[PDB]
Amino acid sequence: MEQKPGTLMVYVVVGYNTDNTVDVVGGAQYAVSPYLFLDVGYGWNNSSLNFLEVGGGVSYKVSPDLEPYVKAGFEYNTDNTIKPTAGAGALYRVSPNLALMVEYGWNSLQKVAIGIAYKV
Repeated sequence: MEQKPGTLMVYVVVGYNTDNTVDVVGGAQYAVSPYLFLDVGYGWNNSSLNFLEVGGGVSYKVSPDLEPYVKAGFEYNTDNTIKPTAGAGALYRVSPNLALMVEYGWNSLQKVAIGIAYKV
């Protein structure tokens, strides 16, 4: 199955990086086509480092319960640094309004992030 183009979802996730830092990221994923989506988000890392994240990827629905996705983008850090990031995750629908979000991502720095995705 496909995405519904125009679907807007606000998400909030907590990510645990391999360097023993922790991110909290709030943002949105907007499906622009049946399989592509844009991703924007503002994140905070517990090493005192805010970043603006912009990117996107591919996503489809295996079932009404599972929606895998792969994504890549860039994190515009508050150290005036720009770093590339990619992710691989899925959304597990738990209500018509809500979904559980899990994502494995890499930046030689890897992270696991869990959170929720609210469909607006």
